[PDB]
Amino acid sequence: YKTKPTHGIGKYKHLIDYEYGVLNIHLTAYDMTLAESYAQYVHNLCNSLSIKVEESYAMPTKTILTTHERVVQISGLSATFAEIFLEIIQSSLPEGVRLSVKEHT
Amino acid sequence: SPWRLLGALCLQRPPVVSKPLTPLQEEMASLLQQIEIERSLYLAQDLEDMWEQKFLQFKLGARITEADEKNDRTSLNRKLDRNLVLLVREKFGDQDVWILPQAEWQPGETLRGTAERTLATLSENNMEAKFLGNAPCGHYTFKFLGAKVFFFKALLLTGDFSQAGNKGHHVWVTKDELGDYLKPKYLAQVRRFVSDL
Amino acid sequence: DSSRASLTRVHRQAYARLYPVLLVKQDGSTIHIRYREPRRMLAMP
Amino acid sequence: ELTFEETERRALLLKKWSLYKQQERKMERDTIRAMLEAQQEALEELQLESPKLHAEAIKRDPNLFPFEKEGPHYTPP
Amino acid sequence: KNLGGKSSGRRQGIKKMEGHYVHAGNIIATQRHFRWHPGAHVGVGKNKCLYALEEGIVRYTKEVYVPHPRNTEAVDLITRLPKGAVLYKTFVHVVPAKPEGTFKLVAML
RNA sequence: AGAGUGUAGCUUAAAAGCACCCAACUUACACUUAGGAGAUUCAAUUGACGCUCUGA
Ligand SMILES: [Mg+2]
Repeated sequence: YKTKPTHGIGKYKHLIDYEYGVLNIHLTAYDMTLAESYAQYVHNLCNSLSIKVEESYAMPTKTILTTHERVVQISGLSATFAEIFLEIIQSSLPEGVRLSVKEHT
Repeated sequence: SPWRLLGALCLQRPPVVSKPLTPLQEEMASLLQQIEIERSLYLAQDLEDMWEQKFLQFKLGARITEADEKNDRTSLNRKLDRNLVLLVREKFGDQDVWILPQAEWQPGETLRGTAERTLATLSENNMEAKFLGNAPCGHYTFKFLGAKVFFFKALLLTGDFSQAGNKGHHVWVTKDELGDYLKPKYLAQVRRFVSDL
Repeated sequence: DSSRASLTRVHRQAYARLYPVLLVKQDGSTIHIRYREPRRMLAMP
Repeated sequence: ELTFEETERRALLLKKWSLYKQQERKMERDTIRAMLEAQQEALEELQLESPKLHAEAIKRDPNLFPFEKEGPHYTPP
Repeated sequence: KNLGGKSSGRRQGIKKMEGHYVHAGNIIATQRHFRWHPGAHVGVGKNKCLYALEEGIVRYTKEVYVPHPRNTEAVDLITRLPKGAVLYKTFVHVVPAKPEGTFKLVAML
């Protein structure tokens, strides 16, 4: 009740420095298997390090054999944190994979 | 107080060759293969023979060009399966220690400029390096008059390391030779921020 | 650590046999690729 | 069809891979924490010894937007 | 241009406040939405009205809200709630007064 | 040389709970189901084996 000390006990809706922008990591790989595995690993690293990941979609395949494409969206980095993130990405690239740090549009 | 301004860079050459698979990983390779055939969904002999002979005629480049040298520490291709770090001997007026390539910086030059200068100051080459951020990777202070050394980080994209037989003592260390070459605690802890992997 | 996720597989259900064919694009860099009908060696002219 | 012995071997394979990649992730996280804390203590020392350089230490290089770097291979050029 | 809006008040709300003796079947509170949630010995009608399932004293309390796992909207709200957060709702209980019955000597066989 | 000292990553937990990982469902994450390893440094509250800091 409004006048009682327990007023607002049940309210819940309120419960629901240089930084990068939107970062797109593009993974075009000869192998659907390797692309998917790299996407899983990078997503696991992101959610372990508390990185806001928005989308993990894929581009349509292009024929000219085929190369499978994946995308990882990232937002929110720190000075040291970005450095560690991309150096780990560089050091943990399994085999013949194409990274990217491009942005939206 | 009088302070000796000094920076330095722990250059990183990434492994051009991926690490070989362990026997454990090969057993998992066999398991994944057999499950793949189990879970798959549906003159060939002449084609198979032609393709296997096409494979046999061409010899694959050796993944390890290291077993043959055993002494080419100065060579950029000392190791391939693991990352490499530059390490050049230096001789001071009062000290003689195998020290990571250092350089002197001034308040008029920022740390990124100091690192860019050091990229070629001691190598006198056309190496191409890339920086990730102004954030350093290691700090070590040793006094005799204060002093400090900031080990920054950068990665080699490509390198035209001309005149490899330089008068210096540039050695590439992956993980193990770090302790052998750098005894004092202020220099043997570089592995903490060097990617051991 | 360039092998932690190299030992991974397709997680779908409809597909054919895939094999580790070595591929070279233009300069002599052989790479395993999951390719049908084992060639064991590929080169783009 | 399959057999009891190979099923047991597969189970032990899963066990040993669990242990192996557990150690892998543990060492990866150890390196993460070690070099992260090294970087933060380096930034703290930079702030202490240079009040005008930490301001530009946090700035980010604008050349990383078209980042490019290829992965490992087997037969180098 | 503005038509309607002539509906009268529903006369809804609490019919039995705390400390009121309530007999079985009595309506405790009528509500349009779930203002007061049913507590012990309090049943809900089709129209969300709370009625006493036992004869006793009405008590209003604040209790943690744990919706049924099949209540998809509430489960989604919980899934979006930050860790450490606990929802609370006002519950109406009927503390039974009389016992279920007594054992009486009926025949001295 | 001196100080803080001390349960697997965290615990004013006393051999536990959170953590954590792969397998399947997911493009992917998440959820869920199946599994996985884990510690009270050593001797009698005390001393000495390992880590951090203060110096050379
Ligand atoms: Mg009205």
